Amino acid sequence: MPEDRRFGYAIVGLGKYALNQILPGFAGCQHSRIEALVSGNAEKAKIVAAEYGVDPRKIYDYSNFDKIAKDPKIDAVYIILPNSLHAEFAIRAFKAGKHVMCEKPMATSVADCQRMIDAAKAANKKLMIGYRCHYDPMNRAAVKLIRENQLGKLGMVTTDNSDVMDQNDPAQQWRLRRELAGGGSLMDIGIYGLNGTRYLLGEEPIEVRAYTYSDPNDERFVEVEDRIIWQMRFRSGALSHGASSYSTTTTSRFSVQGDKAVLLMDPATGYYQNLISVQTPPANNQFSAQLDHLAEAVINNKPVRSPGEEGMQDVRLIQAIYEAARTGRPVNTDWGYVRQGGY
Amino acid sequence: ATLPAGASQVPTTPAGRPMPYAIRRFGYAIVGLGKYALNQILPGFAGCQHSRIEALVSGNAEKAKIVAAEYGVDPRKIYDYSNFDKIAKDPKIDAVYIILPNSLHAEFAIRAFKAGKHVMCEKPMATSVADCQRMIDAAKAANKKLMIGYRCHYDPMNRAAVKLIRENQLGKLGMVTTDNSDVMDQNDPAQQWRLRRELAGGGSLMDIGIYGLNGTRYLLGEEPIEVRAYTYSDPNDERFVEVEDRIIWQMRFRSGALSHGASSYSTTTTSRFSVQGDKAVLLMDPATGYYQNLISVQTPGHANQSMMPANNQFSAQLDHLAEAVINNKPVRSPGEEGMQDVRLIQAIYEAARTGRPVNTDWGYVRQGGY
Amino acid sequence: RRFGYAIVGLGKYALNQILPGFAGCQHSRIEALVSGNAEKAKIVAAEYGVDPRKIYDYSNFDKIAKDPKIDAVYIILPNSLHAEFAIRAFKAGKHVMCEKPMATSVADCQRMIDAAKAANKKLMIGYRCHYDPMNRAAVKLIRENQLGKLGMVTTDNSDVMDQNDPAQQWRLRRELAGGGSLMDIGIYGLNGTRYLLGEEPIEVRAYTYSDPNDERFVEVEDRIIWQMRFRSGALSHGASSYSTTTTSRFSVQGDKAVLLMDPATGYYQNLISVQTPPANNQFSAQLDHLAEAVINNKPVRSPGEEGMQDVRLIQAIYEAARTGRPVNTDWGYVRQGGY
Amino acid sequence: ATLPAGASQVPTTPAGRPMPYAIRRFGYAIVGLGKYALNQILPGFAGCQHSRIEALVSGNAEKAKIVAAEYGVDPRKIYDYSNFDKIAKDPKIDAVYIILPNSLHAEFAIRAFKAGKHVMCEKPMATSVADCQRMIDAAKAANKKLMIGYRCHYDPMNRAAVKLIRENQLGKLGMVTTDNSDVMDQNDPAQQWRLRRELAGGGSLMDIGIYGLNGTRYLLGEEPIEVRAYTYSDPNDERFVEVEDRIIWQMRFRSGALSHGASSYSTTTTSRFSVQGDKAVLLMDPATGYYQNLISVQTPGHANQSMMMPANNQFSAQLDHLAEAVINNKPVRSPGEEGMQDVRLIQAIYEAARTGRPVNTDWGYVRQGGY
Ligand SMILES: NC(=O)C1=CN([C@@H]2O[C@H](COP(=O)(O)OP(=O)(O)OC[C@H]3O[C@@H](n4cnc5c(N)ncnc54)[C@H](OP(=O)(O)O)[C@@H]3O)[C@@H](O)[C@H]2O)C=CC1
Ligand SMILES: NC(=O)C1=CN([C@@H]2O[C@H](COP(=O)(O)OP(=O)(O)OC[C@H]3O[C@@H](n4cnc5c(N)ncnc54)[C@H](OP(=O)(O)O)[C@@H]3O)[C@@H](O)[C@H]2O)C=CC1
Ligand SMILES: NC(=O)C1=CN([C@@H]2O[C@H](COP(=O)(O)OP(=O)(O)OC[C@H]3O[C@@H](n4cnc5c(N)ncnc54)[C@H](OP(=O)(O)O)[C@@H]3O)[C@@H](O)[C@H]2O)C=CC1
Ligand SMILES: NC(=O)C1=CN([C@@H]2O[C@H](COP(=O)(O)OP(=O)(O)OC[C@H]3O[C@@H](n4cnc5c(N)ncnc54)[C@H](OP(=O)(O)O)[C@@H]3O)[C@@H](O)[C@H]2O)C=CC1
Repeated sequence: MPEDRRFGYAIVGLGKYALNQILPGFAGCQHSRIEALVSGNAEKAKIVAAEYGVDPRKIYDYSNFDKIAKDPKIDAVYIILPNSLHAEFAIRAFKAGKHVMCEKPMATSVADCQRMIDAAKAANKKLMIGYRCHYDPMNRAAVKLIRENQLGKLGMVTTDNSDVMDQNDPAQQWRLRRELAGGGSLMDIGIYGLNGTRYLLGEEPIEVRAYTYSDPNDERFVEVEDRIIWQMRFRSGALSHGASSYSTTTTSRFSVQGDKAVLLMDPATGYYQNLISVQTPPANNQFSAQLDHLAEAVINNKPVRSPGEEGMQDVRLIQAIYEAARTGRPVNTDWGYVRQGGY
Repeated sequence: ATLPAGASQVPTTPAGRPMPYAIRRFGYAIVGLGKYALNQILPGFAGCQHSRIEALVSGNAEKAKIVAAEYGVDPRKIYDYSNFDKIAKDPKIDAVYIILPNSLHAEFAIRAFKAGKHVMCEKPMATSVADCQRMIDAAKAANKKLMIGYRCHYDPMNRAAVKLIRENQLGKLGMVTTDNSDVMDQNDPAQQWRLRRELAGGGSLMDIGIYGLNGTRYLLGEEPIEVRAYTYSDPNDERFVEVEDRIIWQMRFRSGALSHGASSYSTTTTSRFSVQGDKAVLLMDPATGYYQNLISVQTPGHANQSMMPANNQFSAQLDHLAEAVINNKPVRSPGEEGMQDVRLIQAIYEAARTGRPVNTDWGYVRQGGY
Repeated sequence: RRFGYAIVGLGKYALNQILPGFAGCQHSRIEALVSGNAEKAKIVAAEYGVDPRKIYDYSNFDKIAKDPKIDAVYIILPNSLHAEFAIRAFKAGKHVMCEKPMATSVADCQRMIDAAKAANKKLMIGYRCHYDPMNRAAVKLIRENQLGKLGMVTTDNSDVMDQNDPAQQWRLRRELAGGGSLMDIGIYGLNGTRYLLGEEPIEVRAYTYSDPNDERFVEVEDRIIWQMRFRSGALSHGASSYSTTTTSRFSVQGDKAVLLMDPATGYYQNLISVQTPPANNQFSAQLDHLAEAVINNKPVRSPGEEGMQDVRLIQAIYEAARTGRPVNTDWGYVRQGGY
Repeated sequence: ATLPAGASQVPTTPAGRPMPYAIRRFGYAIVGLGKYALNQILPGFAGCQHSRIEALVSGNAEKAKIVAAEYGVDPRKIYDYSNFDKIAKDPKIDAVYIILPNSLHAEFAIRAFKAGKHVMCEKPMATSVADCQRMIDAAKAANKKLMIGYRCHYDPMNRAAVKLIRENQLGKLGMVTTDNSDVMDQNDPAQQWRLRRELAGGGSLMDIGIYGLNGTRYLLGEEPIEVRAYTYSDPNDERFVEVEDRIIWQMRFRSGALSHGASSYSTTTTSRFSVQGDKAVLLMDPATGYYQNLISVQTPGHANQSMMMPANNQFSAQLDHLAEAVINNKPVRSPGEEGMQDVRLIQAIYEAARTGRPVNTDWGYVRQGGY
């Protein structure tokens, strides 16, 4: 519902996602509000502040970021910086006594994910990873009918997530630098397929195989991978195969095959219009629903559906896939992860 | 094989970065946030080239609240059926898309024209011929375009059917057959306006039977000059106590062609058109579905040919009015076209009511062709 | 091969589909021929291997009582001559198989049922669709209630009438054909709506139109549309045309699902389809039904009565289209044995 | 205006009438009266122009008799597997169409060629890369054409997908995805030839995944040079004691395009192909159905643009294609060579899944004629 209030957010990094999807996302919020902005660009932030009606005194840069602990109005921070920088600021945010909303991927290494979780506990503050698909009506509906056994026993999941990378786009420049992104299309978007396969099935992969290829003559992939294909096996016996691509156009298509029916999501994880059907032989926008979820969780002191642990699980699975792709051997992933209150 | 300058220059420590890339000159005010608007229309915008959702109008704030969020409409532009006219103050709103129950069509199109906005009204146009007239007049007085929502007029498949017919692929036309139906009540008798005479203006014919009537017309490329009909409903069915369930109507055209069709409110999904000529027979099934319509041609002796974007009807419809305005052109589904269907449906009820043939040759002229 | 057949009239259905149809029979054979063109008769009798010593004509036709090999006769002549020979053939001890429409009047149809009972022989009307695998399947699934309650049936049967085709010519003459498209091909839809619904029409309405300048319809009608209501409450609208190309489409709408038959009543390739929100060819099954019935002391699926019901329902439809007023048809008719 | 000339003149009394009106120069010998032959092929002859059902070859006189009658087939042209070769006599029989379990293909293609006949053989060509060669050689000998039944090669929709790709509408190809699946009856599987390794030569990959393999190839219009794969079956599902249930395969082409696909014997029907370019994406769903295949082209920024005469006649077109080729000294678009390539690749794929290592397939198979 429109009119917002309570929970106060500090947006960090005025980039493509922050400005195109997140800030506009408050409009449909019931508890969340843009209280402050953190940016290394005074001029840009000054323009954003005027637009969303943010008190210009609430514009911090990356150096004085920490001073936000002095403002009770700021309840949480939403980190929308490159991957490599997620950990540092989530941690600095916790030491400042704030809750953290962090975008995906959680961090560029599993150790950092853990440090983030440790810092959160230490401060007794919640850590939520920005998985919008966990609050998307369509995606939830899909998860519902699968739980209501509408597809039968699940046996084959297929996913594909792609997008052409444009080196001129500032946002896509750091995605091509290994240290900033920590990986290629898998880290960036293949993660949606990986994460969806997991919640669509309601299980964890116990084994993984992968392969990756990139045109050695393409300047975009000198450091990170363009296309990568991973195949997984689950305890239930369900199997899956998906890929990510940085050189083919927009694709967000999932498929779940059961012996009763087949589910088709496509677009499956887009920003606006997702469509899902089933073939046999009324809701707030994911962006708004996510922002207010952390608000709800904090205000009503109840668990978040996308906890730091969840973020960690994906990164760890991605490092296993990267390893499989590297050795060309199957990688054991049966390490006992357990999902909080369900997928 | 070197990394692009941009990428390499990106700093690894936190740093300020440029304004990001920012991932529709005709504004619409959607009226009635019901089944059709929410499932077909609003989503239809995503594929438009000139239209966009500028404001909503609903008898349910919460509803509007959520919806405006989903589609990104400024929450201050959520009107009700009272301050509806205040829309006259907003210049961003170029047109109005009335998607309310039949009975309230004319009342809201007129007010809309009074607020200087162009009007897109769903079908059937109105529940009386006279209200149709009223709507047309309000439009011309306010010098604004009036369009009726006949999506099939913007469905590639249907247009492909009209094309092959106009190229004489079927030969002289002799017999058209249509059938359109769906099962009504979902455990809700008097709670369905469609089953309320005062709200719907009619039964299956006014709601889905109109597809067969309009279809027969644009397929033959001509108007009916004579009509006959018969209607029947099980008298022990609460659903049909006010409006009809099944009605069958037979027509004749000035070219000598004939047609028989029916609509039903007690039978499963059906959308089938059939056009017979002396060379071949055309078969559309689904003929007026929402996603993919299929058409087939059968010439004696030869096999059965299927015919051949092919779906953008919802989008095609929204922009058509938009373009028409922006480019000072005539709409393909003017108010007069809607008034024709309503006038014939009236003749049909009269025929079904008296059990005789009703003359309908009043010379309606389809502007711009079918 | 204990059942012999005497084919009368060497026309299209006769040669194009019936004789070749014997090639699949398990209990029947083209015992002898009957024609008014011995020449052609020869050519034919020759091919199918028929003793030219049995190539009768339309007079010596009676001799058939002599041959004890000729169990039954199969008439394939114009409608106006169906009754004549059915009886001429009954007063000879031979069972009868007449083509549709049974006759050109309800009266003659009755005379035909009488003569049959007098010669203690069986009378079966040529309704191939009564023995068409695809058609029976449609009926089966309806009985198994796959379509739910039946409420709307749509039928359309058409073919362009050529006035230079032999078989066609008599179909343009009132006295010979006894009506137009409804009598000749529209009957398939009528009879179909009946065995598909599994009931009879109590009320009938119709309208007919023909180009006043087209010489093909000076006595018979080109197009006719008819609507009917049944006891159960189901309705139906169909039509037949003599000026539009081939069409054979039936549709049965229920509240659970819709059945589509298209082609519905063709000679082959018949297709059916049901949508929700390996037996012998019809031709052979038919001929070998009469043979089987008589041999095993059993009734025929297509009784002479069943064929009389259509002639009566049609006269009613012609009456309805004549007065533009609805006609009552609730006359108790009871399709014995099932549709 | 009154009754026509000859119309108005007809004895309203019995009389003599002239011979009635009338109503395919390539006879066919359908071998195997099974589900496909009976529900798709035979009925499919209806729309042919040149092809015809000349003879039948069944190991079941009953089944054949009726079938023969149904289609108006000479009841004297119902052979069996013993006297099958006798068809050599009858010249009205231009070619044969083998529709038998996989293991029996090579054997009858060969015998038929030794009868001076052309051969139409269903996929997969044979159960071994070896037998495919024996078939090709056998055909080269009798100077007759050999054609493998890849109907999608004649499906209007599939051809359109291929055409739009060749017109660079998707741009440079980079990722292809395929899935083909169907639930194999789970009632006494020991009685199904698809569940018996010696009769099928493999599980889901040999029976339906091959559609994915083959399609990936003609959509890209190039051959894989490297292949990878994995497989797995529920060890307690009696259905898969000799053949695989599900198998996943990844491939790489010289152009650098990649692909990932799978086939399944335990999941509801699926036939979906997707071709991702740098300019747009193509989705086919259904991609290889029996009736109407649908294709859509998703292009960046713009919405989902479905792509829609005739378009429903793959069987006919396939039957006549073999007719025309002969009738018009020209080669078939689906030669024995093209079928061998799939069986070779499938073998490569099965070994990939076994060893667990990539398998080089860069063996130089050129597409004689185009995809
Ligand atoms: N979950 C999802 O649906 C999506 C999530 N994202 C995630 O959001 C995050 C941001 O991505 P996106 O907004 O696409 O990235 P952009 O580069 O558009 O925004 C990056 C922002 O972080 C800032 N920043 C600070 N230091 C640096 C540095 N060295 N390099 C780059 N930026 C810096 C800047 O804001 P300032 O200039 O104000 O300092 C900058 O604009 C990522 O983690 C990404 O994966 C992105 C797209 C979709
Ligand atoms: N072109 C096409 O293919 C189709 C056209 N239509 C036509 O569009 C119109 C809308 O149909 P549809 O959305 O299915 O109908 P619904 O009954 O689902 O929606 C009707 C809406 O108008 C509103 N309204 C205002 N007053 C009333 C009232 N007294 N009773 C009920 N609703 C009221 C409500 O929304 P709110 O709560 O915002 O006030 C409501 O949701 C009809 O004219 C119909 O004939 C329908 C389906 C398809
Ligand atoms: N149920 C079905 O699928 C079909 C049924 N029919 C029915 O079959 C019957 C035969 O029709 P059809 O074969 O098409 O028409 P035709 O004229 O081609 O066949 C009728 C045959 O009976 C003869 N005949 C005897 N007297 C006359 C007469 N005075 N005028 C014309 N013919 C005469 C002929 O044999 P000869 O010259 O050898 O004496 C002759 O050609 C009709 O009653 C018709 O409705 C027709 C087509 C299909
Ligand atoms: N391209 C396509 O769309 C399809 C291709 N296929 C192909 O067609 C071929 C057969 O498939 P399909 O029609 O489904 O198979 P079925 O199991 O229904 O066909 C088996 C047929 O071959 C015969 N046969 C001869 N010897 C044997 C034996 N040892 N065991 C069983 N049958 C035998 C039979 O005919 P009789 O009883 O007359 O002896 C029989 O009915 C296969 O190569 C398969 O790949 C199958 C389906 C679709």
